[PDB]
Amino acid sequence: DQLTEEQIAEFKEAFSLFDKDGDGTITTKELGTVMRSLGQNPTEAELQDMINEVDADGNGTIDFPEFLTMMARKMKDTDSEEEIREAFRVFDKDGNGYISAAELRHVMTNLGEKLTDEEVDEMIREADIDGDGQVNYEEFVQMMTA
Amino acid sequence: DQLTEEQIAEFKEAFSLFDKDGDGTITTKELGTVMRSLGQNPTEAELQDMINEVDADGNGTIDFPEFLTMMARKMKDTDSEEEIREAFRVFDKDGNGYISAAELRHVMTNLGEKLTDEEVDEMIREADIDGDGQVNYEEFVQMMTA
Amino acid sequence: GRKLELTKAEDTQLTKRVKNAAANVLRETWLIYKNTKLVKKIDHAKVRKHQRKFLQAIHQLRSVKMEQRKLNDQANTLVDLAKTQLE
Amino acid sequence: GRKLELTKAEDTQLTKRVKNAAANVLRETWLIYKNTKLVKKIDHAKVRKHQRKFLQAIHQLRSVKMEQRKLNDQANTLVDLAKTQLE
Ligand SMILES: CCn1c(=O)[nH]c2ccccc21
Ligand SMILES: CCn1c(=O)[nH]c2ccccc21
Ligand SMILES: [Ca+2]
Ligand SMILES: [Ca+2]
Ligand SMILES: [Ca+2]
Ligand SMILES: [Ca+2]
Repeated sequence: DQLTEEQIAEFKEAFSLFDKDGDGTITTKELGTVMRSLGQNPTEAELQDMINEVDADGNGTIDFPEFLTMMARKMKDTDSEEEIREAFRVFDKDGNGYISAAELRHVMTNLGEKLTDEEVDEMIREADIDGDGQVNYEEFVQMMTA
Repeated sequence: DQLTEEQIAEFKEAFSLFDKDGDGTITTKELGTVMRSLGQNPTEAELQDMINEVDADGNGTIDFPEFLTMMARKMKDTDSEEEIREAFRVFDKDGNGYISAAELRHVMTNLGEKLTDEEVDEMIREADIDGDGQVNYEEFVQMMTA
Repeated sequence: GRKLELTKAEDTQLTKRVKNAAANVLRETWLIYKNTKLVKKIDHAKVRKHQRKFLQAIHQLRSVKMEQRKLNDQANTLVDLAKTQLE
Repeated sequence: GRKLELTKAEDTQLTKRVKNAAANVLRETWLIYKNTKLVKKIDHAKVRKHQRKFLQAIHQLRSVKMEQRKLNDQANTLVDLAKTQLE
């Protein structure tokens, strides 16, 4: 929980992601807007709880040192290999460890934000290690997180 | 997932816990009332999801065979030792594995539904194995779940 | 850079919910035990009543724990967003 | 009797949430990988953008998983209540 100088500056840029009206303070209302922009749906009480956790002086909003002081407690990261593998497993229809190149293109061009058929070409070129038209997604994810 | 005769009869009694107006059907509205009586607060969508899981014919409510058919899939139980230990740990102020007889009486006569000071006497008589005025709650819980 | 890594995981309203529910787990654990192991003559109406109260308390504590995990991941979402600026 | 034992643990709206979010985890995993390992010249604005989209997708899947666990325990509460009548 000790933060460098450069990280203090980058987190000032981060604060602007949250402080939508730039009035120097993050409110439950701004936090709701941000969380929903990230596809989550926190309740009023959850928003107040998130503020109350980093709200040192109890004035109902988060300022920059409450915001910074708080990042310091959570700088530790961890790899996402297993979570990413589980995302691929969603499309593993037969539960056999494989997704065909054809099914991958079909997923990536129809679901979520999507890739172009050409972006999919690049992804499959990397993913299909054996050139057998099949993606061993455990191996591909291990390659990307190495 | 195979149910006996006697268990089918006892689960008919169970159905009445849910079918508040005894009209033969459990609705989201009745399920809300029941869940709240148990100190939970499911949302509308959660109530509909709980119905939709056991709602074989898609008519929006649960009948007895949807209700029974469904119990069959979940008759397996498991011991609660660790969960019970964790409940005691809530009152282990110093995190030392012990709660004093005095602190136990204080908890049990003030928090939750409560015990009488006399019921607490019986509980402590069993809990304080060593007669040292201290409760090793891991040991006590192991004794009660043996 | 951080690449694909993310923040490593792991109130008063919830705090009150915890102490009341936990006390009730103790209450009903004790009363089930007494009524099933320390009596000459088991009274099943009594056991059923305390089994209902026991399960409600246990499931209240589970509910609090799940909400804590949800809150923790909501906060970790915000920390993750802030960390994108480290790139 | 069952004494202190309880039911052992472990939608379309949630199903859609899962497939869209999972596809986006794949999308952004790929695009972060490409932009950090398969380019001559890393564009950090690009990496930041896809890191934001990656974390949102990962946390959407966590949200679904948590809701599933919550729903499962709500159903297990009802099964536990019904099982009190077995006493
Ligand atoms: C510093 C990142 N963060 C939390 O951990 N909880 C928050 C609540 C409001 C704003 C940012 C938050
Ligand atoms: C048979 C117990 N039960 C569930 O498992 N889900 C339910 C939904 C409504 C009523 C009872 C339920
Ligand atoms: Ca503001
Ligand atoms: Ca504050
Ligand atoms: Ca009814
Ligand atoms: Ca039905």
